[PDB]
Amino acid sequence: EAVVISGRKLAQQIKQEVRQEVEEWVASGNKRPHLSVILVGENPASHSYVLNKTRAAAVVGINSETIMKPASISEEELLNLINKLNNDDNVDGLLVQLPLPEHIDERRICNAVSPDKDVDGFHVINVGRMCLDQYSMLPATPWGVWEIIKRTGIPTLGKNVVVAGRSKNVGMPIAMLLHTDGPGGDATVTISHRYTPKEQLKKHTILADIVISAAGIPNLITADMIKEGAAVIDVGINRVPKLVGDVDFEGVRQKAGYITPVPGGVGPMTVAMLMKNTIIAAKK
Amino acid sequence: EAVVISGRKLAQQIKQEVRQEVEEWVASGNKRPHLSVILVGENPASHSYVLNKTRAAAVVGINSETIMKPASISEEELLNLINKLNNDDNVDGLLVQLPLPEHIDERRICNAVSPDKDVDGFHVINVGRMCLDQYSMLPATPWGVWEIIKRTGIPTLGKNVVVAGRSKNVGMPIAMLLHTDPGGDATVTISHRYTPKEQLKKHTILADIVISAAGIPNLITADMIKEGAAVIDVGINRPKLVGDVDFEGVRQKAGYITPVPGGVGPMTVAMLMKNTIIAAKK
Ligand SMILES: Cc1cc(Nc2nc3c(c(=O)n(Cc4cc5c(Cl)cccc5[nH]4)c(=O)n3C)n2C)nc(CCC(=O)O)n1
Ligand SMILES: Cc1cc(Nc2nc3c(c(=O)n(Cc4cc5c(Cl)cccc5[nH]4)c(=O)n3C)n2C)nc(CCC(=O)O)n1
Ligand SMILES: Nc1ncnc(O)c1NC(=O)Nc1ccc(C(=O)N[C@@H](CCC(=O)O)C(=O)O)cc1
Ligand SMILES: Nc1ncnc(O)c1NC(=O)Nc1ccc(C(=O)N[C@@H](CCC(=O)O)C(=O)O)cc1
Repeated sequence: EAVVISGRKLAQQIKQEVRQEVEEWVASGNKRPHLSVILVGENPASHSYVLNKTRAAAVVGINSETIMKPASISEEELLNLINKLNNDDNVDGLLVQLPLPEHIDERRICNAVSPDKDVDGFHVINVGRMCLDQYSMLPATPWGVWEIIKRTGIPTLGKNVVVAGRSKNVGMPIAMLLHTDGPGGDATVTISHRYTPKEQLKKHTILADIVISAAGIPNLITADMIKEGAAVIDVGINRVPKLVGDVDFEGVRQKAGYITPVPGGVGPMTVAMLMKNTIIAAKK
Repeated sequence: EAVVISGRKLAQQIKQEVRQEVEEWVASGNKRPHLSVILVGENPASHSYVLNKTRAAAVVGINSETIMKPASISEEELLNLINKLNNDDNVDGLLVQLPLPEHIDERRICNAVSPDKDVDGFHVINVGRMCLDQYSMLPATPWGVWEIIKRTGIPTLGKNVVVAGRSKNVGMPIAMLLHTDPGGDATVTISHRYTPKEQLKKHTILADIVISAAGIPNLITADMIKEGAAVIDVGINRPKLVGDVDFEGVRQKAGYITPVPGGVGPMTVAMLMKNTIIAAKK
């Protein structure tokens, strides 16, 4: 039987460290960290995820505010709001929850957030810093995946990692961290493409010690794709009427040596790492 | 028998294209393009390589200088020289040859070159732009790998690509371009040097394209290649110079192959000429 990694437990431990770190930082006389989140429109997933983030902020000692704007906002008002928060010395972290309405250019918005406040690491400069090991702040979901691996003690050096991504924004940053020299796993990394044949993907997963699925299709990762003892980390978000990941949990539970559940796996880790990035931002 | 791709011939053709575009940009009454290359110290590979760059600038009509400085130069001195060239309206392209001496922070140096003059694409925002498909200027060697594949006509949509990386700086830009929606749309593997030949082989035999940038003689042999696959040799091994590939062994099985020397190396220099006309036109 596979070990089932509790994302909740690891996040809870990570959040406890941030509280300790935030409390000491305030005990030295500094301003309490503040995180601002801009939420546009009404994606139910987005509101749910943003509520998780501000809940986690309060219980770790980080002040927070969510600014909700209707979807009919223009790109110019969103830029004015971002520019205001960039200049607010009480605001340490600023993130924009994605996706944005189609009439707004996401890349323009993410590049308008000040790079010192970019707790998501979506600004072009922070993407470059991550590539070049200059960083201060790492994208929360890739860093969350890495902490699951590292804190569980799963070996990466020289190992075979496969990342099944829906987009390059998602699979490449995960791959980059595991490929980086030891954050960084010294691992061989395969990044499967969109619409890649499942059996073509299979010939890569069969070899993998660590399969990381972030494609958003149900049952992409079944037992006939895993060698025994392989760690399987589920990043998929799927509605099928309930939430599931990319892995057939009960099936792969037999074959695999490690498996993360959805919910309760990567999700809580994403939120927890965002807390780490916010204290980092408040410290400069 | 594997068809051998002459990187030299392909690169000389690209330089002819750059030349006409430079000579037309000048005929139209703009300043002739100027490339400045900063060389620190005495690494012989660095000098040979920079020689090939200024020789290519001459052929294609771009003015150029190599500014050679002793290895004892301080970081502050180098930054001051870079700042001067950044502000010199005659300079269009500016690169610092690497490696630099250990008392100079190479990341600080590359991030001090103006991003508009950064014809190597080593400035952090240019690296970020390349990741996010916002760029106008690709690093020369990965872009050269891509032109080879492209002008040869090797298909990449859905194919398996394996890059044998030596550092993250070398294999990952190559993988970035090949995995991207210049696109390429390929399943990409970047192997770390801590994965043995035995496990790397499990990946290379599935690969329609194998790109070796590991700097390890005879890393790629015919057993690791599936029949008909393209093999791009990026490696440099130094009394002769060879690439990572057993050229003779795998010319029997590959579908395409590039030689070392005369393969990726001339493409690197050619693509740098393209980045420099791009920079000159703002
Ligand atoms: C609705 C939505 C939006 C969304 N946007 C999104 N995810 C991102 C990014 C992003 O810019 N970067 C930085 C980066 C490094 C990087 C590198 Cl190193 C190479 C190449 C590209 C790179 N981008 C990321 O790492 N991630 C994870 N964006 C814009 N992601 C999801 C799915 C996962 C989730 O739920 O967050 N959903
Ligand atoms: C001694 C030496 C130094 C050296 N320096 C070196 N090569 C580099 C870089 C670099 O920053 N980038 C941009 C990049 C994109 C990028 C992405 Cl997208 C992801 C991750 C990292 C990334 N870096 C590169 O693409 N390359 C190829 N550097 C600093 N390169 C060689 C081999 C070249 C040769 O000898 O031909 N040798
Ligand atoms: N879109 C973005 N824009 C800007 N920056 C970002 O980081 C994102 N990305 C997210 O915010 N991604 C995210 C996804 C899921 C959770 C999460 O909490 N999942 C739970 C509950 C499941 C549910 O309620 O449906 C679980 O799996 O346990 C948290 C964050
Ligand atoms: N280090 C760097 N710092 C800053 N920007 C860079 O781009 C680099 N990287 C290079 O400059 N890499 C490079 C490697 C080989 C050649 C080359 O000309 N190879 C020839 C002859 C081989 C020989 O003469 O030894 C061939 O293979 O045929 C040219 C450039």
